[PDB]
This record gives sequence, structure tokens and C-alpha cells, in this order.
Amino acid sequence: ERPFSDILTSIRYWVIHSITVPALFIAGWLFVSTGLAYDVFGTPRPNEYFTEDRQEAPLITDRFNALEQVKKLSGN
Amino acid sequence: TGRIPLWLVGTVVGTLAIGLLAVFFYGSYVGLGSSL
Amino acid sequence: LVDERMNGDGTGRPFGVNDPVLGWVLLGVFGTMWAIWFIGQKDLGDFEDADDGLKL
Amino acid sequence: MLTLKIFVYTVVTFFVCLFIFGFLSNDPARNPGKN
Amino acid sequence: IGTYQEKRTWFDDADDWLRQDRFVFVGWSGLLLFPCAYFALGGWLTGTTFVTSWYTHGLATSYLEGCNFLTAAVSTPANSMAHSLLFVWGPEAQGDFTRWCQLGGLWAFVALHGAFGLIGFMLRQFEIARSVNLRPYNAIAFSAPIAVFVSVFLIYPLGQSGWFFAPSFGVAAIFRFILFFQGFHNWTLNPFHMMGVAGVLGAALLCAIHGATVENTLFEDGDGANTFRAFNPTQAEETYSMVTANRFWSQIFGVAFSNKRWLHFFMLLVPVTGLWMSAIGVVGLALNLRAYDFVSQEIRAAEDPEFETFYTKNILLNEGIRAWMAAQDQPHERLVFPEEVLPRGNAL
Amino acid sequence: ENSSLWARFCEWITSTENRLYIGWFGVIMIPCLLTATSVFIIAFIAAPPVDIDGIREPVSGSLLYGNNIITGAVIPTSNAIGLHFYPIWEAASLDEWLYNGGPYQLIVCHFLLGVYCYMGREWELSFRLGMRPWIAVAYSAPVAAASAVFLVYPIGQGSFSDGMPLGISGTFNFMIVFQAEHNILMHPFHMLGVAGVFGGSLFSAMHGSLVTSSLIRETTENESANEGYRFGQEEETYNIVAAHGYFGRLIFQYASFNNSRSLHFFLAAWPVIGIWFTALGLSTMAFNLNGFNFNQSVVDSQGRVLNTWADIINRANLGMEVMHERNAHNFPLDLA
Amino acid sequence: IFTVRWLAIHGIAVPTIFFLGAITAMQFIQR
Amino acid sequence: AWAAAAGAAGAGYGVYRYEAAYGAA
Amino acid sequence: GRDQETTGFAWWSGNARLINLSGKLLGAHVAHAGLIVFWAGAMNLFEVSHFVPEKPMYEQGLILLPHIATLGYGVGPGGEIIDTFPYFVSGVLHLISSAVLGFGGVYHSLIGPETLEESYPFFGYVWKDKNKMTNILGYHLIMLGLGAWLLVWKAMYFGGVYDTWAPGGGDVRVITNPTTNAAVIFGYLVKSPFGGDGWICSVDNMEDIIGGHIWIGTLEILGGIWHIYTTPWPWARRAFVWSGEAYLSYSLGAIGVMGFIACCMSWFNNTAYPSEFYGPTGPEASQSQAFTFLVRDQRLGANVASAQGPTGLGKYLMRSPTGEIIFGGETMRFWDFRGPWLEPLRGPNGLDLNKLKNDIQPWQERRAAEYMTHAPLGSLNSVGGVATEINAVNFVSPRSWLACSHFCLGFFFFIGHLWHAGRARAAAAGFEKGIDRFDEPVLSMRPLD
Ligand SMILES: CCCCCCCCCCCCCCCCCC(=O)OC[C@H](CO[C@@H]1O[C@H](CO[C@H]2O[C@H](CO)[C@H](O)[C@H](O)[C@H]2O)[C@H](O)[C@H](O)[C@H]1O)OC(=O)CCCCCCCCCCCCCCCCC
Ligand code: CLA
Ligand code: CLA
Ligand code: CLA
Ligand code: CLA
Ligand SMILES: CC1=C(/C=C/C(C)=C/C=C/C(C)=C/C=C/C=C(C)/C=C/C=C(C)/C=C/C2=C(C)CCCC2(C)C)C(C)(C)CCC1
Ligand SMILES: CC1=C(/C=C/C(C)=C/C=C/C(C)=C/C=C/C=C(C)/C=C/C=C(C)/C=C/C2=C(C)CCCC2(C)C)C(C)(C)CCC1
Ligand SMILES: CC1=C(\C=C/C(C)=C/C=C/C(C)=C/C=C/C=C(C)/C=C/C=C(C)/C=C/C2=C(C)CCCC2(C)C)C(C)(C)CCC1
Ligand code: OEX
Ligand SMILES: [Cl-]
Ligand SMILES: [Cl-]
Ligand SMILES: [Fe+2]
Repeated sequence: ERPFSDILTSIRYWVIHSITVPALFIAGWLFVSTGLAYDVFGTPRPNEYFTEDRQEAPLITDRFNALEQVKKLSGN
Repeated sequence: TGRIPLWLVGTVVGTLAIGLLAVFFYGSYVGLGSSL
Repeated sequence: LVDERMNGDGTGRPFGVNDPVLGWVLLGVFGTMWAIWFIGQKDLGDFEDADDGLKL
Repeated sequence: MLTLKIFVYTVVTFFVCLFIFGFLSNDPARNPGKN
Repeated sequence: IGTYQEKRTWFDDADDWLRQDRFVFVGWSGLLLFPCAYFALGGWLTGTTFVTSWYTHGLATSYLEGCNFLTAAVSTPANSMAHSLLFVWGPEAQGDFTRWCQLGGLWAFVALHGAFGLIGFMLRQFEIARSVNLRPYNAIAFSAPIAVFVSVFLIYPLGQSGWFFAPSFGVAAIFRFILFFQGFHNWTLNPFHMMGVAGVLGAALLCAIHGATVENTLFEDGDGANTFRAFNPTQAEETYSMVTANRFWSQIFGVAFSNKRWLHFFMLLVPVTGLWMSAIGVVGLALNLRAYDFVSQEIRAAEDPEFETFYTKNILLNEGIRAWMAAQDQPHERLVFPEEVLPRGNAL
Repeated sequence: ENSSLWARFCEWITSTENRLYIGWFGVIMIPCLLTATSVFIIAFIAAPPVDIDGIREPVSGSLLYGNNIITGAVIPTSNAIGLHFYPIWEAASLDEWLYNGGPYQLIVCHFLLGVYCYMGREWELSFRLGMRPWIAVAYSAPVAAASAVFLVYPIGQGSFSDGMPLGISGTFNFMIVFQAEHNILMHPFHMLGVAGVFGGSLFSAMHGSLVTSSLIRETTENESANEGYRFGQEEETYNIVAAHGYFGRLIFQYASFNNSRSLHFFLAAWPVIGIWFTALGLSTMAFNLNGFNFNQSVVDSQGRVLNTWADIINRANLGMEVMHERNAHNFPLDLA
Repeated sequence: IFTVRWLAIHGIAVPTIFFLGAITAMQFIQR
Repeated sequence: AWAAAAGAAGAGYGVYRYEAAYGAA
Repeated sequence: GRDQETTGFAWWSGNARLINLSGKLLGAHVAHAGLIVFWAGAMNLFEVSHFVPEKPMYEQGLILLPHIATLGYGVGPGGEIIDTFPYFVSGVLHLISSAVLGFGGVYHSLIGPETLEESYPFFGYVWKDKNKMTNILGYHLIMLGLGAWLLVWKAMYFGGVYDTWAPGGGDVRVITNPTTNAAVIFGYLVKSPFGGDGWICSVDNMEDIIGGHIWIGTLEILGGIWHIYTTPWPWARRAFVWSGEAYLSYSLGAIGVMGFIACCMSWFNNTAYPSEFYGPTGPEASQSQAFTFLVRDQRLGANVASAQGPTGLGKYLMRSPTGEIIFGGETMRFWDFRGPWLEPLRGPNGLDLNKLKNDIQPWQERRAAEYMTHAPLGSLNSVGGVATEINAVNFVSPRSWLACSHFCLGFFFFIGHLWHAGRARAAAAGFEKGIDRFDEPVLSMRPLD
């Protein structure tokens, strides 16, 4: 039953996947365009790479105290 | 089953797959990672 | 000068001949083996009529 | 050096004329498939 | 069951649902493969898209930063994390997800779930071959990609100073790890990579020849010019003349296969022997037991200032790779090279 | 008799009853690839050192001049010669030919003209044995890659000194210098070539193991399973349905090849097309097209350069190019 | 429909369209 | 023989001449 | 249309269905010839629209406009572009003619007869008819012959063509004296392809080019008349396969060499491919660098003759292996380069350093400095330096695109030769579908081969 070619040619597939598929594309568009992707993953925005303390690349350089150090490297 | 033709699905879905790929080459020359 | 060269490194000679014996090498060896092929052409088939090749 | 060049041109043109007149000596009929 | 007829426990009710002939086979291995392999692929596709490498490496590696498919990667942790497993509950990350990504812990997420994914995929093809009642040669061949993965991604950084010198999961990130091994390890010169090339590049030959020898010695089993139609996989006879194939290569190459079973095992043997040997060389490079130098040609080239080989040219090129990348390849060293101390040829 | 001298020679050249088939491509190939073989072995062992770079420093490549099998090579021709034709008879002495890289151009001219005719007689014996022809088309992919390294990349760069050295460590120098000047790793045709040899090694192990794991039980456990096949038997010694029906459950059912003839075409077409691209990728970089250059591509706000992994490849790239051919360059641009 | 074949495709296809919406918006982030 | 589209008329049998013993193609 | 089981060809080899369908095959070619003219119209107008006059023609990624510039339409002295409207007329006359070729190509593919053998006996052909095949071969040589006389008439009578070797700088020159000497014209053909010869890629002036097209024009008119009034001789019956796929494979091996020739033609030659329009060659940009730093350092007080390099050969001027005073450096390999900016400084005995210490002209150092920063190295994303170069400029030379595209096209059409010549020789022999399985010819051979 349903061998991958009566699904793609069925209209009930496209009365679902012309609504959920664009609303999921827009959900991915708004995850980044609302800046939330910069906050969840901690990637710096293009105005966040260099604070006034440092003008160089960060260096973690400390194992067990890295959690509060990367807060100081990022500038929070 | 057969309500829409499979070749018209594969044309249209293939077109905005080539169309989405052209956005990835458009965005490779402008904005982030454009070297300008 | 110091040594002896043939002096044909960038001269663009026809088939790279500069002694005329080299041209007779080209015509002698071609002519000897054209003649062996021509005399031996009686064993290759007489493809004399028009539809007489390997065709499709 | 010219003795070597004459010799190579006899040798190379011997084998090139074997190549050329070999395919002129009814190569397409040297098949096992009959028609 | 078991020809003594016990009563089924909840295992047998679980064993037959897992070993079900549905569309995608789960099996018992799928309790290990499908959660781990989905998170290696899911961790790689998330890290190349969103996760930075600005803190572990000082360089951007995500699509959101500006990288494309070639330059984006899931980059290794810093050399300050040593061999820390970087659990998100670990002493470095300590529960915070957005700093675990910044600390490069999402590298070890992909590397560990990818490693137990390869165990799950290799157990998958023991499990299917016991269902189908075949011989287990598909799994034994996959020991060699596991030999490559464990020796490069796991065994190599454990012998070095940290997970930093692991390969990052990217395209250009693999390429520097490749250029790291030339500049630092002289890894082309290592005879285990030489057996690794001859296995990999000799299996590509055997793939192309056996594919072309079969496809050009086929029996005329059909009428039309499509020769792919003249086959039914339930036929009892060979689809191509092995005898013609043998006589062809015995006159072209002088030596041909006469045994079809030895041929296909030789196609099995060459890429597996090639990768297991190259895995031993990366085990040797974990300890920096390099095949770097021929000492009899270094003593001669230092006592004779005109003795140049292509070997001594290669040693000079590795000095160029080492000094010109390590101010940026190894930022933990914090070495600054003034421009007059780096090696340099004439007018370049 | 009725047959001439030439006709009895044609029936011997095209004879399928020779042990090694000759054919009309073999009257070119055999005296070419015995010429290049004989002068390779003599120059790998006993050639005096060679001014490859044209700067009058000689480079040793011979076993008798302090080299081993790894570091020995037949050194490419001098840079002063370039693409000029330098046979033995255009030298004054034989030692001047040996000094200027003369043996390399004699090997490479006969080797390339011999592998073009090795490809020709793989066609020819297929036609004499009643076969389908295109094993020669499969062998055209290592022929094109051999043609790229020894002929086309010297033609594009303007000297046979930029051709690949005929040795193990000389090859490695050729690769390392290539990546500095052309960035071959970032070129998609080399990426496709790696996909052809990694795929071609995957598919050799994949097709090689499914056939081995589907062998019909013909022998006992005291004798190899390779004894169960007889050369010339007409039955088919493994189960293609069991092999297809195993790879079907391994990933997907319609992701397999139930057609063994369609399987072996894809088994031929994946390495051959991949090596066709990396032979052309090498030949497009011969004309200096080069690999992708993503250096200083990621830039943040205030116009400042964020490094990437491509910028680290560049640091490894420009370390090689400031050290390759270290005395040749009088001028800042390596345009040659 | 929540079967194994449904969970196989939508484990792959649902985040794929989510990231393709994300990557497409990254092509228009200027700086 | 039905004279296929590149010349070369088919030698008797049709496509996959083992359909009588195997039933498919 | 047509299907598989009525042909024996699948969808992926379905143009092989119309081998013996003469009318459908005609519409296949005329519609394809529409595409070549359509691309030549569309890519011409694309390059006219994107032409910027305050930039060189070779910097803008223009490969079709230098061909019309080499004919001398709309160019001035020194390669300056006067007007762009002659390049616009060439774009429209192809773009309009493509609809005419597109119409009859679509016509004979859909409405016109499938085989035009019984109704139109002049155009009908069977592939094994050796008279009709040479008859069509003779018709098209006269078209190629009269096409080769268009270049001669345009150079001798219709305004002239661009001569980059002209006295007073390169401009459009009517070629009043084309070289019809057979020892000169057929001397290129028997010349070696190597360094210092370059087979036919070293044709150094336009008088040999136009005089050579007189020869190729007459021989193709005469060779066309030869094949209309003759059939192939019995030795040619003995050597060839006389199928339609054989005639394709004959053309594929001929045209795959021509792709390799035009690969090395556009890379090395700067007469038929002028450097004002196509940019410097590989040899030209490397020789331009050594000339640029020779003039840079004479002005900074240095004897460039007596200047010894770090190897001891000579930093600026060294001696060629045949004894010519050439430029030093790694550009000793390109010493047999000739250029119209460089040849005014060159005497008999190589370069003349008396002429080169006193009589360097200011236009020569303008042009050679342009060629150094437009060397034909770039990247695939059109960056424009060595592989160790940052994203600053936007440049790949047209010579780098013309040679790289036409080596790849020349390589695949040699592969297409090996495909179709193997197949047509085997399909005419009967075993292109496979081994017969009843009389396998290996089974009738003596073992231990
Ligand atoms: C610096 C210079 C460098 C050198 C020059 C380089 C450029 C050279 C290019 C020149 C052009 C070459 C083209 C040659 C085409 C050959 C094609 C061919 O296969 O040609 C095939 C045809 C076949 O012809 C036919 O061949 C037939 C064969 O018959 C035989 O068989 C028949 C049945 O088949 C009958 O039985 C018959 O009785 C029997 O004789 C018939 O005889 C016909 O009469 C006859 O017309 O040949 C012919 O037409 C004539 C062929 C052309 C003439 C060949 C001359 C070769 C050279 C001669 C000079 C040698 C000098 C020696 C010097 C010695 C001292 C050192
Ligand atoms: C240059 C490319 C080219 C050309 C000219 C042709 C031409 C042809 N093919 Mg081939 N083909 C091609 C590429 C090409 N093909 C490729 C790439 C493939 C692989 C996918 C095939 C696979 C293929 C198969 C499998 C078959 C053909 C067949 C045919 C012929 C019949 C066409 C037909 O009935 O279509 C009818 C289709 C249509 C009418 C659809 C509309 C298409 C129209 C023509 C587009 C025109 C657009 C254009 C802008 C109009 C301009 C008009 C002008 C006034 C300006 C025809 C001569 C058939 C054959 O052999 O016949 C015996 C056949 O069976 N072709
Ligand atoms: C073969 C001749 C040829 C040559 C020498 C050039 C050369 C050039 N073109 Mg032109 N062009 C050509 C054909 C050619 N083009 C064709 C056929 C078209 C119609 C599509 C165009 C349309 C065109 C436009 C519209 C433009 C150019 C531009 C350019 C310039 C830069 C191109 C570039 O960046 O490529 C980048 C490199 C590539 C794209 C690599 C191509 C590799 C192909 C795709 C094969 C890949 C292999 C792949 C596996 C096979 C695919 C099939 C498989 C999936 C089944 C350069 C001068 C540009 C320019 O400068 O304008 C002023 C420009 O805007 N060209
Ligand atoms: C599109 C061009 C074209 C094509 C396809 C043909 C095709 C044919 N011609 Mg025609 N021909 C043409 C143009 C063409 N011709 C022109 C322009 C002329 C006038 C010059 C002639 C004059 C002509 C004559 C007089 C004859 C033919 C003949 C033939 C047939 C056999 C040719 C053969 O096997 O040569 C094989 C070629 C050789 C064996 C020569 C050896 C070639 C080697 C490589 C050395 C070449 C040296 C040469 C100087 C070139 C050096 C440069 C080179 C390396 C690039 C064939 C039907 C013959 C025939 O049957 O016609 C009735 C015949 O007798 N042709
Ligand atoms: C002018 C040249 C020419 C002509 C007229 C033909 C004509 C034919 N060929 Mg041949 N062929 C050629 C060149 C040519 N070929 C070359 C150069 C190659 C080597 C690559 C081949 C390889 C070849 C094979 C392997 C086969 C044929 C077959 C055929 C027949 C049907 C083809 C068909 O329907 O295509 C259908 C078209 C397609 C399926 C699309 C293919 C598109 C590919 C992927 C390229 C895409 C274009 C891309 C931009 C190029 C990238 C490369 C670039 C970097 C240079 C027909 C007789 C077939 C046959 O029946 O044999 C008689 C067959 O099996 N040809
Ligand atoms: C058969 C067939 C085919 C093919 C087809 C073809 C190939 C066709 C061609 C076609 C063509 C080839 C067409 C063309 C057309 C053209 C046109 C239609 C044009 C028009 C023009 C115009 C419109 C112009 C305009 C202008 C001017 C005048 C100037 C200004 C600018 C402009 C642009 C505006 C196919 C493959 C599909 C498939 C099968 C079938
Ligand atoms: C325009 C011009 C010119 C001129 C040119 C000319 C005049 C040309 C001609 C040319 C020619 C005149 C060519 C020819 C060619 C030929 C060929 C290339 C041949 C081939 C052959 C073949 C192909 C064969 C094969 C075979 C054999 C081996 C034997 C027989 C059979 C067979 C087929 C198998 C010049 C440069 C001055 C200048 C520039 C421009
Ligand atoms: C990580 C992580 C996580 C999360 C999440 C996940 C796991 C996700 C996944 C995700 C995913 C799983 C995603 C996917 C994606 C995909 C993509 C992104 C794709 C793309 C594609 C493309 C882009 C393509 C394109 C193309 C080509 C190339 C071919 C075909 C055609 C076209 C053109 C379309 C967890 C919680 C576990 C834990 C922590 C860590
Ligand atoms: O030759 Mn072997 O590598 Ca083509 O860049 Mn310049 O030259 Mn040499 O240096 Mn870099
Ligand atoms: Cl070096
Ligand atoms: Cl230099
Ligand atoms: Fe097989």
C-alpha cells in the first residue's frame, strides 16, 4: 500500500504540503531574521566579533574556567 | 492517485529546487561572504 | 665556437629535416612499404562495386 | 648525431607505415562476426 | 522456537517487532544506529549552519557567519580543553547549551554519536545478514572505514595534545588537516599512506575495469540496442562471457582473472587492506612517529651543499607549511613570527 | 603461395593466437613502450644529475647518485629548454643531453604515445574477439590523467620542467607545488575525482562483498570457497537476488540495483567519469584557471576580515609558494 | 499517520525545510 | 527480424529471449 | 515521437532513434544550428549590454566581442573601441536568423516528413550510399570554402581586419598582399608542434593568415567539386565503416583535434587573437613582468646587463639556449615569445640592450605593465591572481576561459570519437548487442593464447 507514486500524485498530499511546507520555510526564515539564531547558538552578529577590550581573535586558554571566560570574551 | 501528473510535479518541484539553488549562488556574491 | 651542433632546435623545418637524406628516408621508407602493400593488395579483397565496405 | 637521427627516422617511419597501411589492408573485415 | 517450546517473554515480542520486514529495517542495531546517526548528521548540519568557531579557533565556520558549503565546518574544541569529552553536563559546559556550542562541544557531539553510529551501522549489517542468512562480508569490509574513522578522529587526537588537532567536520576543514599532515608529518612519505593510496586508487581501478569488462563481454540476450533490458535477476546463467573476458585481458595485460569468486574477493580485499594499512600510519602519527626523514640523505645534503633531490625539496616545502600556517593554525601557542624569521625563497 | 608477404604479415599482426596480442596499435605501442621502459630503468638507476630548474644547479634522481626507491626519480627536462623539442641528436654531446633533462622528454614522448596505443589495442582485441568496444573508453580516464600531468600541464605552464617527475618523491613535490599555485583541493573537478576514487573504492568493496557474501555452497570448510567456481562454467555462482535483497534492507529497497548489467555499468561509470573530471581539472589549471579562492571572503561590520578554513589553507598555500623553486624567481609574480 | 516510514522521511524532511528557510534568509543578511 | 532503428535487424528473438523459462525481464 | 520497443533505444539514447529517419534528423540539425546562432546572438548582445568603455575588453569577460574586434569592426588604433553598434548588428542578425533556423528545425522535427527519401530524392540519403555521402560532403566543403573567402574578402576588400603588428601600432589594416606561397603556407602544417615551432599556433602575421585562407578556400571549393563528381575509391571502401554513426565518429575525432588546436591557439597566439582584445598570453604576461622590472630598475640606477642574479645567470638579461639575449628569471622558458610591444626592442642577436637602455618607449611600458597585472591566472570564481591571493580584483582572462573550455570540449569529443568509432565498427560487424552465446568466437580459439 502507498508505494511513493500514488502519494506525490494525490491531491490530498498537496492540500497538506502547500500549507505546512511554506509555513515551515517561513518558520526557518523567522528563526534567523528575528535574530534568534544568534542567541540560541551563540554565534556572534557581524557587529559582535570585536569588542573594545580586544581587537584580536579570542583564545579560550583555560579548561575548567572556560564557561565564565567565554562570557568575558564575547562581551555578553 | 494520479490527481496531478507526476511529470508536472517533477518539473515544478525541480524548478524551485534549481530556483532555490540560484538564490544560493546569488547570495554567494552579495551580503555575507561576498568579500566586499 | 666550442662544440658542434645540429642547430635545429627552434627552426621549424618541414618534418624536422635539415640534411636532404632525411627527406629520402621519409620517402624511401614510405615508398618501400607502400610498394609492399600495393603488391600485397591482391589478398585484401577487390572491393570494386559500390556497396562493398563494412557498412550498416 | 646525424647518424642517430637518420636511424630513428628509418625506424619511426617503418612503424608508422606499418600502422597506416595495416588499417588500409582491410582491417574492418578482420572480425569474427559474419553478416 | 528453540525446538524445546518455552513460553515467549517480552523479549520475543520485542525481537519480532524490531526484526520486521517493513520499509526501513530497524532491528536491534537500530536502537543504536538511528538515534546516533541522526544526531551526527543533525549535529553536523546544525553546526555548519549556525554554530560559530570564533572562540575555539578564531575563525568563522557557519553559513550564518558568511561561509559556504566548502568553508563551513563543525570545528574542534580549543587546545585548552585537552581531551575533555565536553559533555553538556561537563565541567566546562555545565548545562549551558549556548556556551557548549561556543566551546566546540558540538564537535564531540558529532564525533561520539558518529562513532557509535558506525558501530550501529556495522551491527546493522551483521543483523541483516543473519536475517537473510548470508555471509557477513559486507560488515567485514566496513571495518576499514571504521579503521579510518577511529584512527583519525579518535586515536590521532588522543596521542596529540588535544581534540584540537582532530579533523573538523567540513570540506575546507578536512583540507587543512590534509595540509597539516604534509607540513608537519610528511605523511605522503609514510609507507602506510603509500599502501593506502595503492589500495584506494587500486580499488578505483578494479571498480572501473570489472564494470567495463562485464559491460563489454555481455551475451546477446536481447534484440534491441538497450542491453540493460536483457536481464532477469532470477536467471541461472552468467550474463557476460567470463571466457571472453579472460582471453581479452590475458592478451592485453598478460594476466587475467579466471576465477569469478577470486575476482570479487580481490575487489573486496584491495580497499580494505589499503585502509587498514593507512590507519596504522595515522596511529603512528598520533605519537609523531613520522616517516619524516631519510637520515642518510640529510647527512649527505648537510655535508654537501650541492646535493639536491626531490626529497630535499619536499623537506624545504614542509618548512614553508610549518612556519606560515602555525601563527594562525595553532592560536593556542600564541606565537608571533616577525616576517624576517619565516623561511622565504628568492623574490616571493 | 597465393598470399603475399604483406598478407602473411597482416594475418600475424592481427592474430588472436599470439600470447600477447599485437594488433596494428601494437606495432606502435611495443617499440614505444620498450623504448621508454629501457630508458626509464637506465635513467632511474644511472642518470647523472639534472638541471631541472634551469638555474644551473643539478638535481640528483638516480640510485647510483645517492637515492633510494622513494626519493629516486627521472628528473623533468630543464626550464631553459621549456617546451622546445630536445632529442638526443639536437645535443652536442650525450652528456649535455643528460645534463639538461633529455631522458625525461624521451620517456614522456614514448610513454604518452604508447598509452594512446595501449588504448587503441584494447579496442582492437575487443573487435577481434567479437566484444563490445568500450573497455578502451574506460581506460581513456587514466590516459587523460597521464596526458594531463606529462603533456597538457607542461603545455599550459610553458615548460616540461613543470611536468610530473618520474618517481615517488618527485610526484609528491609535483602535488605540493600544484596546490600552492592552483589550489587543486578547492577545485570541484578534483573534488569529483576524489569522489570517483572514494566512491570507486566504496563500490569496489560494496560490489565485492555482496557477491562474496552470496556464494552458493559448493565446497567444504577444508577448501577455499574460490574452488567452487569453475572457469568456463555456464551457471552463475552467486545469488544476485540475495545480494540485491540484502542491500535493499540495508538502506532502501529502490536504492539498489536489481539489474546486474545496470549495476556493472554504474560500477564502471562512477570512477571513469570522476577521473575524467580530475583529468580536466588538472588541464584547466594547466591554463591557470585555478581552484576556488575564498580568501578574505567573510568580512564583518567595520570592514574587517574574519578568517575561515580557506584562509588557513591559504597560509599553508603561501608557505609552499614562497619556498618552491626557491632560487628561480627574480620577480615577485610566479607567472610561470 | 504515525508509522515508521512516516517518521523516517519527516525526521529528515521537516528540519531540511526549516534550515532551507534559514539558509535562504542568510543570503539576504547584508552585514 | 524487425529491423531496429540503427539498422542491424534483430537475430530472431525479441527482448530478453529467456522470458519463456523465467517469465519476466 | 517514438518509444523504446519500436526502436530498441531508451529515452537516454533517443536521438539514436532518428538515425535512419532523414527528415527528422534534418530538423534535429537545423534546430541545433538555431541554438548555435541563438547563443551567438544572445551572448553577443549580453556582451554589448555589459560592455563598459572605461575598462579593457579582456577585463570584462568578453569572448565574442574580441572576435568581431579582430575583424576590425568598431576598433581604433591601439585597440581603442570606437563604437559598439557594429557589435550590436552582429548580435541581432544572429538573434533574428536563429528564429528562421529555429522554425525549420521545429518544422522538420514535427510536421515535415520522417524520411525524405521517396518524396524528395535530391535530399534523400542512405548512409551506405557512398556516392550520396560524398555528394553531401562536397556541398558543405563549397560552403566552407566560400565561407573562408568571406574572411579574405573582408580583409582584402571590405575594410580590412585588425593587424596587431601594424607599423604605428595595431589598427585595422587592409591586407593588400596575402601570402600565397605554398612553401610558406604549407610550411606551418609540416612544422613541429613543439617550442620554437608551435605547428600553426605561431602564425605571426595577418598576411599568412589571410593568404592561408585563400588556400583553404580554393582547396575546399576544389575538394567539394572533387567529391561531387567522384565516389570513394576501392581502397577507401576497404578502410572505412560506411554507417551513419561511423560518419559521426569520423567527425568527432576530427573536431576533437580542432578543439585542442584552438585551445593552444588562443593560449599562445597573439596575432589571430590580439592581446588588445583577448589580453596577454601566458608567455606575454610573464615576459611583461621581466620587462617591467627591467625598466623600473634602470631608472633606479642599475646596469641591467651586468646585474647578476642569485643563481649567477643574470637577473634581467640572460642568454637563450640557442644564444639569444633574452629576459632572465623563470621566464627563460618563454624566450621564444614575440609581441608587438617587445619586437621593436629586439635586434637580430636576441634583444638589443643598446636599444633597450636608450629607446624604451613610454607606450611600451604602458602596455607591458597592463599585461603584468592581467596575467591569465585567476580562480574559478574569477578572483584574479595566483592561488595565494586575496579577493581584490575580478578577472579571469578570456584566453584562460577559451583554452580551458576548449580543452574540455576537445577532450570529450575525443571520447565521443572513441565511443562511436568503437560502436559503429562493432555494430557494422554485428556484435554490438553482445556475444551470440551460440558461436562465441573465443570458444573456437586455441587455449594458452
Ligand atoms: C620532406 C618531404 C617529406 C615526405 C613527404 C610527406 C608528405 C607525403 C604525403 C603524400 C600524399 C600521401 C597520400 C597517399 C595515399 C595512399 C592511399 C592508398 O592506399 O592508395 C591506394 C591506391 C590503390 O591503387 C589501385 O590499386 C589496385 C591494386 O591492384 C592489385 O589488386 C587488384 C585486385 O584488388 C588486381 O588484382 C590488380 O591486378 C593488382 O595489381 C590496382 O592496381 C589499381 O590499378 C590501383 O589504382 O594506390 C594509389 O592509387 C596511388 C597511391 C599514391 C602514390 C603513392 C606513392 C608513394 C611514394 C612513391 C615514391 C617512392 C620513392 C622510393 C625511393 C626509393 C629510393 C630510396
Ligand atoms: C539539440 C537538442 C535536440 C534536438 C534538436 C532533438 C530533436 C528531436 N528529438 Mg531528441 N533528445 C534530446 C535533444 C534533442 N532532440 C535530448 C537531450 C534527449 C534526452 C532527454 C532527447 C531524447 C529524445 C527521445 C527519447 C526521442 C527524441 C526524438 C526527437 C525528434 C522528435 C521530436 C518530437 O517528436 O518531439 C515532440 C515534442 C514536442 C513537440 C514538445 C515541444 C518541444 C518544441 C519542439 C520546443 C520548441 C521551442 C522553440 C522555442 C520553438 C521555436 C519556434 C520557431 C518558430 C522560433 C526530434 C528531431 C524522438 C525521435 O527519435 O523521433 C523519432 C524520440 O523518441 N529525443
Ligand atoms: C564554451 C564556451 C564558453 C566560454 C569560454 C565562456 C566563458 C565565459 N563566460 Mg560564457 N556562456 C557559455 C559558454 C562559454 N562561456 C554558454 C554555453 C552560456 C549559456 C549558458 C554562457 C553564458 C554566459 C553568461 C550569461 C555569462 C557568461 C560569462 C562568462 C565568463 C565567466 C564564466 C564563469 O564565471 O564561469 C564559471 C565557471 C563555471 C560555470 C563552470 C562550468 C562547468 C560546467 C557547469 C560543467 C560542470 C560539470 C557538471 C558535473 C556537468 C553538469 C551536468 C550533470 C549535472 C548531469 C567567461 C568569459 C559571464 C560574463 O563574464 O559575462 C560578461 C556571464 O555573465 N557566459
Ligand atoms: C571535410 C573535409 C573532407 C573530408 C571528410 C574528406 C573525405 C574523404 N576524402 Mg576528400 N578532400 C577534401 C576534404 C575532405 N575529404 C579537400 C578539401 C580536398 C582537396 C585538397 C580533398 C581531396 C581528396 C582527394 C583527391 C581524395 C579524397 C578522398 C577522400 C576519402 C578518403 C580520405 C582518406 O582516407 O584520407 C586518408 C589520408 C591519408 C592516408 C594521408 C595521410 C595522413 C597523415 C596524417 C599525414 C598527412 C600529411 C599532410 C601533409 C597533413 C599534415 C598536417 C596534419 C598532421 C594535420 C574521404 C571520402 C579520396 C577519395 O576516395 O575520394 C574520391 C581521394 O582520392 N579527398
Ligand atoms: C556532435 C556530437 C555527437 C552526436 C551527434 C552524438 C549522437 C549520438 N550519441 Mg554520442 N557522444 C558524443 C557526441 C555526439 N553524440 C560525445 C562527445 C560523447 C562523449 C561524452 C558521446 C557519448 C555517447 C554515449 C555514451 C552514447 C551516445 C549516444 C548517442 C546517440 C543518442 C544520444 C542521445 O539521445 O542523447 C541523449 C542525451 C542525454 C541523455 C543527456 C546527456 C547530457 C550530459 C549529462 C551532458 C550535459 C551537458 C553538460 C553541460 C556538459 C558538461 C561537460 C562540459 C564540462 C564540457 C546519438 C547517435 C548513445 C547511443 O545510442 O549510442 C549510439 C550512447 O549510449 N553518445
Ligand atoms: C525538436 C525538439 C527539441 C529542440 C528544439 C529546438 C532546439 C528549437 C530551437 C529553437 C530556436 C533556435 C528558437 C529561436 C527562436 C528565436 C527567436 C524567437 C528570436 C527572436 C528575436 C528577437 C525577439 C530579438 C529581439 C531584439 C532585437 C531585435 C534587438 C533588441 C534586443 C531584442 C532582444 C529585444 C527539444 C530539445 C526541445 C526536445 C525534442 C523536440
Ligand atoms: C587557414 C590558415 C592556414 C592554412 C591552413 C591549411 C592550408 C590547412 C590545411 C590542412 C590540411 C591539408 C590538413 C590535413 C589533415 C589531414 C589529416 C589530419 C589526415 C588524417 C588521416 C586519417 C584520419 C587517416 C586515418 C586512417 C589511416 C591511419 C589510414 C587510412 C584509413 C584510416 C582512417 C584508418 C595557415 C596555417 C597557413 C595560416 C593560419 C590560417
Ligand atoms: C544538534 C543537536 C540537537 C538538535 C537538533 C537536531 C539534531 C537537528 C537536526 C537537524 C537536521 C537533520 C537538519 C537537516 C538539514 C538539511 C539540510 C540543511 C539540507 C540542505 C540541502 C540542500 C541545501 C540541497 C541542495 C540541493 C542539492 C545540492 C542537491 C539537490 C538539489 C538542491 C539544489 C536542492 C540535539 C537536541 C539532538 C542535541 C544537541 C545537538
Ligand atoms: O616550473 Mn615547476 O613551478 Ca609553474 O610557477 Mn614558476 O614555473 Mn616553476 O615556479 Mn612556480
Ligand atoms: Cl621546489
Ligand atoms: Cl622570475
Ligand atoms: Fe560482478
